[PDB]
Amino acid sequence: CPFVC
Repeated sequence: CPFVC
């Protein structure tokens, strides 16, 4: 992901 995952 961009944010954490």
